Amino acid sequence: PTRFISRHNIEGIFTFVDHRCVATVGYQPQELLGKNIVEFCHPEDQQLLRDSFQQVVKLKGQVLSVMFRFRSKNQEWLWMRTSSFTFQNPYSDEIEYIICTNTNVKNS
Amino acid sequence: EFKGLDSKTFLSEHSMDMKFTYCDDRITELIGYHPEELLGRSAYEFYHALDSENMTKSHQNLCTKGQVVSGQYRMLAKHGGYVWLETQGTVIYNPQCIMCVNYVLSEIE
Ligand SMILES: CS(=O)(=O)c1sc(-c2cc(F)cc(F)c2)c2c1[C@H](O)C(F)(F)CC2
Repeated sequence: PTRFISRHNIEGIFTFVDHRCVATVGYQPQELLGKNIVEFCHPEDQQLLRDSFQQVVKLKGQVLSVMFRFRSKNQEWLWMRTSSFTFQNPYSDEIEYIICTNTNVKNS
Repeated sequence: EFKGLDSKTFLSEHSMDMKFTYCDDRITELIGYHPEELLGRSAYEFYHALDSENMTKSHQNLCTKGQVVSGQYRMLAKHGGYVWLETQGTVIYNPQCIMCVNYVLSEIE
């Protein structure tokens, strides 16, 4: 069950990546950090991924799953199931960021 | 000086039996542990005995509802003592694992 955790801002920029991403999508965390998740997305799935990130912030901590094609380091489209939820520390009024579990799954 | 809210937050991943499957490197500055020594160890092994029943009830709520807020509990720190924490738990399905957002309520310098 090859999966990695990532953290993103509201725009989709990777702000944290777990080192298990090298085995999942082939990139080191430093190659994903500061970049937008839509840049590694298949052009047919980019709008669905943008709309998903916009809606996960309105869903009050609930889980939103999205399937999309991610361009691996080895230049291949991998099917990914990303489960996302917003987190906002309740002791604060900081902007809510998104936490993800990204797994390579079968489209079958 | 004392740390901010973000610098006192760390993420963790767990299997349905509470064992650690991933831990943020941030836990080292806050509680002393290294993620590699926590892997395969149940989180229950670190709870303070007086928070035991409460954490059991919270884990049971997290399993039936899929998402929970733990409330205040203590976790045994590496070099002794206990830090107070508050976790937001979320189960990832399609049950696969539990994602935790852990915030250290204690004063950390
Ligand atoms: C959501 S909860 O029940 O409050 C909760 S707090 C927590 C936790 C996380 C840490 F990293 C350190 C620590 F001491 C406790 C866990 C849980 C879940 O029971 C679980 F995921 F199964 C196991 C881990």
